[PDB]
Amino acid sequence: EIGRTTDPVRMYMREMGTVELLTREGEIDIAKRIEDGINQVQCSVAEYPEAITYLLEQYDRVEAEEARLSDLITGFVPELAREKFAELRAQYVVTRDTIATAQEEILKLSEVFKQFRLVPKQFDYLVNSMRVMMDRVRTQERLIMKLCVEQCKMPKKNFITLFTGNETSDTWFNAAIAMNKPWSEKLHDVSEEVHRALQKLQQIEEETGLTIEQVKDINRRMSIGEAKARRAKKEMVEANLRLVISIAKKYTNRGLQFLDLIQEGNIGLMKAVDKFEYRRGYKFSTYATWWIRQAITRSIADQARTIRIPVHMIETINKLNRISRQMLQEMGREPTPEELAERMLMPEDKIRKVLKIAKEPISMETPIGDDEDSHLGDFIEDTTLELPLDSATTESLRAATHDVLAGLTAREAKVLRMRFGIDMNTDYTLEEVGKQFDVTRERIRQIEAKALRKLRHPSRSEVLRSFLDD
Amino acid sequence: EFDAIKIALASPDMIRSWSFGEVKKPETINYRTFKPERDGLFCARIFGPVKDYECLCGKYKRLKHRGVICEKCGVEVTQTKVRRERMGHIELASPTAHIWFLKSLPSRIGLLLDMPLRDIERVLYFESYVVIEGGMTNLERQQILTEEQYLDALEEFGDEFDAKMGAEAIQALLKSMDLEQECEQLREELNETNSETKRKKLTKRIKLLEAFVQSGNKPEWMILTVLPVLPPDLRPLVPLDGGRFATSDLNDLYRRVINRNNRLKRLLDLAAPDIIVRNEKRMLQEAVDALLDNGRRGRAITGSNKRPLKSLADMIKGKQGRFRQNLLGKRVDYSGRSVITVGPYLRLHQCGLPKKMALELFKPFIYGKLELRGLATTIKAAKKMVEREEAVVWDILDEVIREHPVLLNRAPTLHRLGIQAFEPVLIEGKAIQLHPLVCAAYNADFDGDQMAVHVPLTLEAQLEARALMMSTNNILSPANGEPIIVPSQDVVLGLYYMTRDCVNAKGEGMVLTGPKEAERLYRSGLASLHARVKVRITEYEKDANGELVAKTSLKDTTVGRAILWMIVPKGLPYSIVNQALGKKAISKMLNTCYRILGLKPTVIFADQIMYTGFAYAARSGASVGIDDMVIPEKKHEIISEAEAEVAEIQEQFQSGLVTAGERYNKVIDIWAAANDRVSKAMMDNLQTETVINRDGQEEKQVSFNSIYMMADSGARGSAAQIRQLAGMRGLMAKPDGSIIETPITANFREGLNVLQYFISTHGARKGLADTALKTANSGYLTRRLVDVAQDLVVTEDDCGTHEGIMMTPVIEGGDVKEPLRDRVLGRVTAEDVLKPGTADILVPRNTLLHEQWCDLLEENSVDAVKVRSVVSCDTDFGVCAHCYGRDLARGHIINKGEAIGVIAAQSIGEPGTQLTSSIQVKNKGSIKLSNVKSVVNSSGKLVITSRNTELKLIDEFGRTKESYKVPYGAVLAKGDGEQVAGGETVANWDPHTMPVITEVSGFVRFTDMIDGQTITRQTDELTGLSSLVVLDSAERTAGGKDLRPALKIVDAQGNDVLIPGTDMPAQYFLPGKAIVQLEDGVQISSGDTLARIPQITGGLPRVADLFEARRPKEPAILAEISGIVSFGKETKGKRRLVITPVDGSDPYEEMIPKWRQLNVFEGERVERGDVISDGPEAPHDILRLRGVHAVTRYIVNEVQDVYRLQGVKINDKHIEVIVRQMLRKATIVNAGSSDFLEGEQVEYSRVKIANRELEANGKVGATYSRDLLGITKASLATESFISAASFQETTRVLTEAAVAGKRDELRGLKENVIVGRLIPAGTGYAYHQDRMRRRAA
Ligand SMILES: [Mg+2]
Ligand SMILES: [Zn+2]
Ligand SMILES: [Zn+2]
Repeated sequence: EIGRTTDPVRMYMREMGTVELLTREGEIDIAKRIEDGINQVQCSVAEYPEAITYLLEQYDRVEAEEARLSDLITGFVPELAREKFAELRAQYVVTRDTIATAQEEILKLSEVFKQFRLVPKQFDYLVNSMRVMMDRVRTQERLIMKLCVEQCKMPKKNFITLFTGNETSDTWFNAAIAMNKPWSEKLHDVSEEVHRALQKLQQIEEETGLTIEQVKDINRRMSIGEAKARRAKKEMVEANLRLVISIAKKYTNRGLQFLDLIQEGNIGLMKAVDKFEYRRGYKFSTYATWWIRQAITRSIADQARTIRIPVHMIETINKLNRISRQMLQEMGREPTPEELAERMLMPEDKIRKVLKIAKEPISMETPIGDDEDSHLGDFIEDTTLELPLDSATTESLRAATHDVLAGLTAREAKVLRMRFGIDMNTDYTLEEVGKQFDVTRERIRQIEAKALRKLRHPSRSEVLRSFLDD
Repeated sequence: EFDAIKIALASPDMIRSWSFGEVKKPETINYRTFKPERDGLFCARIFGPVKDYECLCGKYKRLKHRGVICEKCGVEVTQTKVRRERMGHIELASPTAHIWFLKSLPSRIGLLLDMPLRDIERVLYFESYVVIEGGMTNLERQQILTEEQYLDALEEFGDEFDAKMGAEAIQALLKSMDLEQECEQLREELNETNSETKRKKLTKRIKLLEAFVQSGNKPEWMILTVLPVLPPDLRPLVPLDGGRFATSDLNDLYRRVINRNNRLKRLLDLAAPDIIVRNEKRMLQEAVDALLDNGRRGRAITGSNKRPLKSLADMIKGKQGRFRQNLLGKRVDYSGRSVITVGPYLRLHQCGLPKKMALELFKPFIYGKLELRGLATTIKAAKKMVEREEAVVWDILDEVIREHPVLLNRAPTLHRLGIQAFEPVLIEGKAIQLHPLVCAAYNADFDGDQMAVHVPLTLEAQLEARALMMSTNNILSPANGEPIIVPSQDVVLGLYYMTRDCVNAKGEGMVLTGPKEAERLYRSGLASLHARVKVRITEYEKDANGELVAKTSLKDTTVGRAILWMIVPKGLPYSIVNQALGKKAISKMLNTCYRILGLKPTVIFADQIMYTGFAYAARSGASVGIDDMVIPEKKHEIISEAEAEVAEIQEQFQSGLVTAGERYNKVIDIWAAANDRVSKAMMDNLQTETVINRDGQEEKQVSFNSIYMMADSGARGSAAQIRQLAGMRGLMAKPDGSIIETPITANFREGLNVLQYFISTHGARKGLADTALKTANSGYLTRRLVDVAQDLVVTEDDCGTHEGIMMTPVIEGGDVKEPLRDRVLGRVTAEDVLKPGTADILVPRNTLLHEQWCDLLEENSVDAVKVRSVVSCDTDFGVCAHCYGRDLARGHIINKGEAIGVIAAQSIGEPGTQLTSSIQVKNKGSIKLSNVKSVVNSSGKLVITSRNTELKLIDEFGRTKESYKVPYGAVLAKGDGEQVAGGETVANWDPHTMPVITEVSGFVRFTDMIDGQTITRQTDELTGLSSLVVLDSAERTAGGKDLRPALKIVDAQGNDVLIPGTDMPAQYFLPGKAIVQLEDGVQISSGDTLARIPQITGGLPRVADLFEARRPKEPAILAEISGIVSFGKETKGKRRLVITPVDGSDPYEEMIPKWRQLNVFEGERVERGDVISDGPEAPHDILRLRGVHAVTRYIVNEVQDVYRLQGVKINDKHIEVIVRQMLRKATIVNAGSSDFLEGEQVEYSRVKIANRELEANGKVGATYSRDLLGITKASLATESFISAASFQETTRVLTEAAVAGKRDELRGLKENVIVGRLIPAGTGYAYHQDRMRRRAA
């Protein structure tokens, strides 16, 4: 039963039905697990001082007329906020000035930070800064192990014993070389790179202000918390796929595919899971339905037409259609667009424009009866082409104007050709022409006027006069 | 600018290099001012500007800023025509397989990866896992695991095990595959293993992989990563008149694809669950598959409302595709159409043309003439004058149309004569006049038919139309060498009335000094039109060497014939106008005058004949009246006798003496006899009904009836029509197919009743349906025949060959249906002819046999002349003129360059709508036998013991007049060379049971049979004869199956009887159901009976099957090689056919069915290609066993017989050309020294030239066997993929081409038409030769 089908709907239904829906107790348990993981991640990220440093820097930037208070803290768990930030700054400075009390004061600072409701973007910035620093530390560590374990070929267990804990000194530097083995004394050339890696680690440690093992502990603790939260969210999504499908059932004939609708519903369900709260006592379905229907409707308004229409205009069109239907049902027959202005609040032209908005375009390959098996696309002609009669008239006019310009004097022909875009890429202004010819602008104008008068004189340009078709 | 086209598959890098940008949004327009949106399907910055040299933002709107890109929007300032050739690309987020290479008829990817298509589709559907690089995990490189199995394997091992799913896994496997290692492994397997199916599969795999390696393609490129975007203009979004829009389905498909890709990217960014990611990947795969080819993989996606969407493959394919609807045929300018009329005053080389149509057509010519004459200063002034229609534009038109031909064409173009050229004559009206003589050629009438008009434009086209397509230049049919402009109805009637003597008339027996005074006496009213008079005439004869000799004498003729003698050209005898001059006589006279004088006298004589016939028909004024249908006075009596006989037969049936079937047969026979009697009586009464008396008692002559003359001049009507008009119309046919026992006894002159009318309606509707379907079938057949032989062009003059085809007259066992003159005229002789008596040398070898040579051969009574043919031509890529012979449309020989294949196909396909025991000698002759093993029996009759004996009747001229097949063991009265008389029985036999007589005498004894085991004891109830019926294998038991009844003739000494001339015993193993005539203990004699063993579609589906090479349903078994037969042991079957040669081995064996009768005996020696069974013969076996001559002779004979039965005359040159084209491919047996495979199928010309080169060098050639293919198979198997893709299976042809990386040289007619240049057939042959000679100089 693994195959014998082609439609992906059946396979999706099978994969979805392989799992079973939850109950209220399971929802409460999953919410509790999510809260526990979030609290663990919050503690792990508050236990670091660089979070407080970034908080103080952002607060200083806000106070320096460079940002706003809206994206600083998402409420509280505004003079009170200012005094709390001042207290946090004082706690941080006394923590930096109390380098055996540093650990306890860091714990107190972390508790006060957790007492503050920051912004998710700020929390993500703290998380990615932690990731950057731990990635630098682990890159240095892998360079350290590659420089002697994979280069000096020094023993595994010996490396583990003399490297677990120190990670800073020459315990892995001189021992791997001066241990009287035939393959040990051959990499004083890479000893320099070993020293450079040690200096890089020392600089990173000085910048961080803490050890390395505690950093690794925080990193893997928050990784475990994130994995637990992801597992719980995946369980919730797999449980509520059925509700997503049930909600998406009712929009299957609005220009969008059922699979697209259910995918948008899944996205909305994930968004709702990301913000669900179980302390209110309400069931998850009531909170998820709003998000799912909002996502489905937004997708329908966005990507269900060949020509995109804004959400507000789509809502206006829907409201107009609903009114019109209600008035038709109540009164008896189709009303007039002028009468809709009395019922609604419109200047009587917006309704006309909405009605004049073009519907979905007609298919090019639609047939018209038999018509010797011909479609609509066989009766559309290109309007951008120029007639051969027009091209021949243009060629004749060019020849005639060239012949007429040959008769005039050389200077007159040159100044004419310069004034008008004739036989050249572009025309030249009267001032540039005068400058090129070393002749004043007014004299150029007078010579042009004399030429025009001579051309207006009769017994010439008879074909030019004949070039008018009126 | 180019000479070849290369096709392959596109790499992602090349696709990116094609693209001018990336498309990221599906937005089309902004619904306000309809401006092109950014990064959309119609993005201006990607696909170029919208207007000419106009920026999108307006900053630059002049040609001065051409070539510079804007900074506000980025839109280059250039022409708007670059929007028609600019393409975009889309960066897919996940790999997507190509639907063509996956769902093509052969699964390219499946058989490349040695994986089943079902399994590959399973992996693609995200159903099961697949292992890649298993390593030391005890897992195969292509093993498929389910979800549970994959989880179990991951639990045990977390490393050294890689498993993926879908297009990514397929691409990884394709990349990891090693082509060279696969090739060497498959070659080693081919060398080691020995199996037919395995060898075939490995050979196909090795060929495909070697071609892939030779080509520059890569296996991983079959999975799409970046896909191209069609240019905007090819999928327009133009605003329709009324504020609406029109769009193509490609826009919606691209929109879908883009939206699903964006959703997949968003879900990947948001770390979506695995199930959702898989669902999105599946949606993307489905969207791409539906964009590429909708409806191929699953159900087709519906469009806007109801209809399904159209894809790129849909546009490429179909009858309405680009290849057929917009590239092979195209609408053209300078064309016009209207209704046609007669206009009898016209000449053969001119037609009538309305003034308005010619004024509308020759507008540029009029404009140029007006400009040149100085009447109009400007082209606009000339156009205004033409619109105003002044008095000078008509003169200008008369000047320009004086010598400018035109083209007239009818909408069905069945043959070459569907388009002709004429010389326009300006007339008043809106209807075209067409010459009556070309009406038969055009197959047009005057009941609302229409025709098209085409104006040649260039000088070369005008000269071609004048020199080749002119009506006077083609008077002979290309199909047969006969005239095609012969009069049909009115002229034939007029000439028949003119030349028809009478018994008594005015001025009988007057002596006339000339046709001039004969016409005087006619016009003056002093003599009748047709009276027997004496006229002095002078005739001229070309007996001299090109000179004419005049002789004068007195002849007995009529006034009409004397008057008609004026228009006869001065090259013909007077005897050709001294008859009734029907339609056949008129055609023969026209042909004789042509062949004797030339061309100009022929057309002049035809015009004069038509004028005279029209005039004299109008002068006679024959009519039709109700009294013309003469009812015989015996019809009622015959009807009464028939009714009495029917009543008597009914009473006899009621008495129980006869059965229902016999009663029906008797009734229908009586009715048919009555109908024949009535028809004969009415013929006799109508044919000589006119009786008069001249200067005496009485005399009888041919009847003067109007209908009789109409039916006897061949103009209209026939014997069937006359029978239906003046007599009963006979028996009808029920819808089931049988014949109603009650005929229609009323004719059309009397009143038919409702029952008979309702009965006739069935036949009328059947006829109408058959006519409706025949055209639809003939069109397809003609297209299939044209597309297979379109590349055949005469290219050489003499190939220097010595082979030929033996040509003999067709004899069916009676009167000859095809004289030897018809099958030999116009052909070149392959070998020098000898004298009939074999005494002197006759006409030389390389002569062209014209009418003089044919007359000489007839006079000398030559039996059979052999001639060359195109199937034996040695010319490579074409044929020579000598082998073809002569074009049977002009007097001279065939010219070089003519595309004979198109003419042959058209001639074959044109008449397709016309298609729906005792020997009794006829005439005295000498009995002749060929290949007869005869012997004298005990009764004196010449019994025959050979199955290949033909009875022939040779007269004293030495010509063959009869041909009969003599069954084996038939009684013959006469012998060889014995003179006989007509109507004498010479041969007798029993068709219901063939004899098992022996050629030797002696004793018959019973050995190796047991009563009940093999034979049964039965006593006849009536005759009482005691005979032993031999039971077959199924009737007998299993024990006696190995003991066949063996009867052997023994002499009086007990030894086996030796056949005279040999010593092999003659024992016969009787098969089942063999009744033995004589028992043991009774001496027999040679030629005595010993044992007895009991023993066509209409229309042209026979022609279709013959041209398609379809195998018969029950083919006749033939002998592979000559030798003795050694029956095989039943092996779950009837018998095993093993033929032992004289000295060679006998490994051959055949599976003979038990329900098929066999003819060969136990000790009968068979010959190569000899028949073993009875039934239809297979053309492939015929070819394989008797060369190409036998099979081409069989095909030609069959098609000629069908066409002759249908009444259509077609020359066999076309058939021969089609057979040659069908006999183009050939396979390889074994390669001597040139690289070739053991089963590869290549062109015959290639291996021929390779073998010639090897023989010229010091190497050894190879061996091949000719192959026979159908027309469609030959057309599909073509070196050029363009022609194959144009015909059928476009997707398959393109896939194979792409995969193989084939290079296409034009080298043809259809490819040059597709590309749009001169074809190398007509005037462009010399241009093509010059181009070839310039290239590679
Ligand atoms: Mg007609
Ligand atoms: Zn711009
Ligand atoms: Zn030849």
